[PDB]
Amino acid sequence: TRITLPRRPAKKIQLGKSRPAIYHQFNVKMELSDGSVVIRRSQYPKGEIRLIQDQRNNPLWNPS
Amino acid sequence: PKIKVGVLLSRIPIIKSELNELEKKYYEYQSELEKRLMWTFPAYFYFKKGTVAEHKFLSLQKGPISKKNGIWFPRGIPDIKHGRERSTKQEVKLVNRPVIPNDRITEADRSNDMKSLERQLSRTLYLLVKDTWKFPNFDESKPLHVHAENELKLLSGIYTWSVSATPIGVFIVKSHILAGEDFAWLTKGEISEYVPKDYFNKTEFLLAD
Amino acid sequence: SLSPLAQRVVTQLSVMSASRKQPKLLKLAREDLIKHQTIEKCWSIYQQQQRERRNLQLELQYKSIERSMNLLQELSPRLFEAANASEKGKRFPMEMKVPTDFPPNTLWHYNFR
Amino acid sequence: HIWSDFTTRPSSLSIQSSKVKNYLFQPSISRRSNRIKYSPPEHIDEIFRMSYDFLEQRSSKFYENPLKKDALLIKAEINNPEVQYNFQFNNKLNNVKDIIDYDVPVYRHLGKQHWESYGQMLLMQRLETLAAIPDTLPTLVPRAEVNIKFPFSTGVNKWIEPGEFLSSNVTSMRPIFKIQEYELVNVEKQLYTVLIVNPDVPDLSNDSFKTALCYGLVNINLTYNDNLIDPRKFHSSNIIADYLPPVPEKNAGKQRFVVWVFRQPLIQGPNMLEIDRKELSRDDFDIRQFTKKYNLTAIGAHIWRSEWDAKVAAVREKYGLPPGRVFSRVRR
Amino acid sequence: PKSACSLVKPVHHLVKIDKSKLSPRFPELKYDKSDIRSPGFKPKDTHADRLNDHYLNTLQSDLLLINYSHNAAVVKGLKQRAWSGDSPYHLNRPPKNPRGSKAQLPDIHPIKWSNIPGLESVVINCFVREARENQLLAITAALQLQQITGCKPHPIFSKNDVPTWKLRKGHQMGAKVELKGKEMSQFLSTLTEIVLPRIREYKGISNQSGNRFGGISFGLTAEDIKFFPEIDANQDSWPKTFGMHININTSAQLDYQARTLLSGFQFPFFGEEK
Amino acid sequence: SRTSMKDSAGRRLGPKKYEGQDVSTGEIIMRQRGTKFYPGE
RNA sequence: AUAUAUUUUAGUAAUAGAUAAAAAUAUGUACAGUAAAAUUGUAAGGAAAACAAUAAUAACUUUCUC
Ligand SMILES: [Mg+2]
Repeated sequence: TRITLPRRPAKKIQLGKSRPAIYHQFNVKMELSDGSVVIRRSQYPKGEIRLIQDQRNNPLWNPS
Repeated sequence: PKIKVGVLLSRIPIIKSELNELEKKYYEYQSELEKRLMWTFPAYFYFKKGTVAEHKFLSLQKGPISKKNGIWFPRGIPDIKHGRERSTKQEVKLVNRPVIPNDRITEADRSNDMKSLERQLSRTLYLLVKDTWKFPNFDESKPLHVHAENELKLLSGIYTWSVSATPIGVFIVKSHILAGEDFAWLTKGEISEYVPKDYFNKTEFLLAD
Repeated sequence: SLSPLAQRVVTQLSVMSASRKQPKLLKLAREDLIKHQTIEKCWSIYQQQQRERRNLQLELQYKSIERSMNLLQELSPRLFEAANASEKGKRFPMEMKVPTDFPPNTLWHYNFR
Repeated sequence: HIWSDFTTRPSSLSIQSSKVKNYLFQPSISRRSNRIKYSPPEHIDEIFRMSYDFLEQRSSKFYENPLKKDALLIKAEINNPEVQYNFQFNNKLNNVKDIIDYDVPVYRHLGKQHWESYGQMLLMQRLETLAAIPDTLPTLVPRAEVNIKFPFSTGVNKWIEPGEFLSSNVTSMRPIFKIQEYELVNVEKQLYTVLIVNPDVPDLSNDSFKTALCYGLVNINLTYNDNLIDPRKFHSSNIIADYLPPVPEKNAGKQRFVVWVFRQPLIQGPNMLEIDRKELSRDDFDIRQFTKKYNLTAIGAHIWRSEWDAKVAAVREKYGLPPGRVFSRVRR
Repeated sequence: PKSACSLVKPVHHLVKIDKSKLSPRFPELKYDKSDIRSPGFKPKDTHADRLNDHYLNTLQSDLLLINYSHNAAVVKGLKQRAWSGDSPYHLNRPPKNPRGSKAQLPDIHPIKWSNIPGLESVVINCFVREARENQLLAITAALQLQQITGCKPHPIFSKNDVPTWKLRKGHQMGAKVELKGKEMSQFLSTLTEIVLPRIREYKGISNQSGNRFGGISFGLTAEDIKFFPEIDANQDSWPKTFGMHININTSAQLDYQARTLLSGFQFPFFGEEK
Repeated sequence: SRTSMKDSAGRRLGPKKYEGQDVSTGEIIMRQRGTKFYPGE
């Protein structure tokens, strides 16, 4: 009943030849509720994302 | 001695600070390095192998020059794997609306308003008052910080927050603004010109960058 | 061989693995390498300087605070006591946001409450 | 722009190859195809220039008693790319004056650092494992490298790795030392001594061993760049015990030959010392005692070890020694 | 093998000896992990960490100010107690475990310029429990984690056995990721600007959630994970999502300080009274 | 097993050669379970 | 833009660290490191799944700085 992916013989990573994980990322533009844009490095392929529900419109983060 | 309750009301910067040139260059270099060393973009996961979006994505991209037996490749033979030349850096092109950022220079445009908060956005500002001229001095039943807060609240009608009851310096309180003889706002460098040297020396370490 | 779900899982796994995705490690000419090293050193030095600056500033501030406390206790004892009152539950404004990359539509708020 | 100037600053602080310098300032990989293939990282130029400017400024700022001054100089220089290039990518052993001057303090410092990184450690390990130190001379604190060579016999060229086995052929004639000093010491007035001792020759009376002094030089003058102790330099007045080769007796273990280097005690000119060349017993020899007598401070050491072989008899004959004893194979 | 008897022979020098350097076996390993020559190289300061900048400029000074009590000296916590020498049996006896607890506790140092509270590290552990049955779930969880963060997670295996729940040792279940430096800052920003706000009924972190030596923790349900950018952009791709715990380690000596620090970074602690 | 009645013999371990005593290469000096004594010079 | 030929990729599968108390290798050597409990916490999660945190820096070296 245990559903698994039965492993292959893994690859031997020699000592000294281990290369660190540098995942492919993009410099994404994040637009908040208001006009404030903020840059973040993200792994998903998209240049721009505007947001509807954010901290800037939520009453908990701002009593104005 | 008489107890004069100082206040250095500060405006906290609202955007990431403007970099140095050298720093910027370094950052660019680092980015380039990262790009060179980055893994391949695994398009096969994000985009499906018979989708319209996927097709569109493909259309933007240009492939790598593969190898064919009989030709000279004087820049090394193309070591291509998973749709990328391993040799070199690899890049990827990309209501619905293009996100255009707001300009980081309204103060510059103004070129005048020293009594304005929307001035140097990426710099820490400090309130300063005229009489030499200096920080809002205010002259014993109440706690000190609270008293200071009360005193300045009356002059406008603004919204501040005291960081703590603990004072600094000669008794000066710190506080942070959140709402809107001279009401003057300045950066840490600008203040040096607008004030006596001795005074500056006394309170130089307070005024942050 | 494998169910569609299994295939999907495999794909997901791959997305994380370094299998076939990682490029060849960058080599460098000796001179280039040297240059890089120099740059790195410079950067490190700069960072250290910055740290010192900030640290120094902090120290100065602390000293100032101490001085104030000393003065205050001598002068107005009640006031000093009040100042001391421990801020065990103090909590930052919340309206006092974190600096963004680019500024908002309304570059500051005037009215409140 | 202090690193561009070369008035007071020695000429060694620059890269002597012009092309390389040019490349650095705005390559070396010889082959044309390879060069074509090569692709450097982006934005290296401007950033590099900026870095250089920064470091140059720092150096200038730094620039202004002797040891302190030397230290300051070293601090000022180290970050110079040119100097780094010179040190890293040119040979430190058989040094070449203009490329790397050990007269120059920065280079010396770098050399010391390099030594600390590996060779020194290796030497220490060899000393400890083979029981060179506690057996002959209580301890040492590295100070200076000492590389030996046996050029005359055979004719080949090789720096001996510490704790090696040398054939009797190889160690038939005397060795050459290179005592690479560091640590801002005087050069005119400072003299050195060198002693090749072997502590494990069979004492039959006690049943233990006794230590023989097989080669002894005293009052040698050294220089930071010029430190090869060849028969050119020392003269016959400086030899207290002339070279005797390793001639291990059969089944007398592996005899450890451990070369010690000491610096003289310092009092106007070069201070010498007599050492009663005749009186000093070389066949059985107390190193510690000797040191105590003349107040030496052992700076550096090296070591090798010899075993019996067919060749040793011939060597003995050549040197005009006895035929050599033979011992039972059992450690009874 | 004859011996079976560990006994290091003492040396006759103060030279340290890093054996690895005398061996030529792993020539790539000889260089540092940040030296360009090493295959283990990766760039560190790719860009500027905005959150860190904020902390440095604005927050650190504030923290220094607020925490400052007047002449507060160390209130060194409960330690192992030495034995009173009123009897000969005490002589070679091990000390008494701390009056309060079994474990020994650290000294609380006063908050000066040298040791201001700061963010040290953020650990995320997503122990998908349904992975006892299906092992692919674990993989999916790990992928999700990776997507969220941008740095390789590590598998979480079931360390214990228990019959009541279907749990057996040696079973991959969930993923754990250690976030540090700029990456961690980025993650925190994402949490604060986007996720925590968007979550429907969130009243903020609980004030009782203090580790007590300046560590804070909180959960996220399986629903809230959809609100992350890397998942929200493709809901088609993520059918199952897995809840997670988030632990935040700080340079704070005490929990209250840590929570104050966190508040500076826009963390609502309206969950309770301390 | 109403009665027990099983046991092994004593192992005769201990010091077999005492301070001051002249050994010869090979002579056993101490027998022991574990190292209550460690090998010296 | 589109057609033909020839090749190149896609078989997507983990650890990326001399890994360090989940499983799997029980004999050699070489190099390295520390366990457990208890307590305080955290989506489902509790008596009992996972993760985090929990002893002192006197002296020393290098680096940056008044
Ligand atoms: Mg028995």
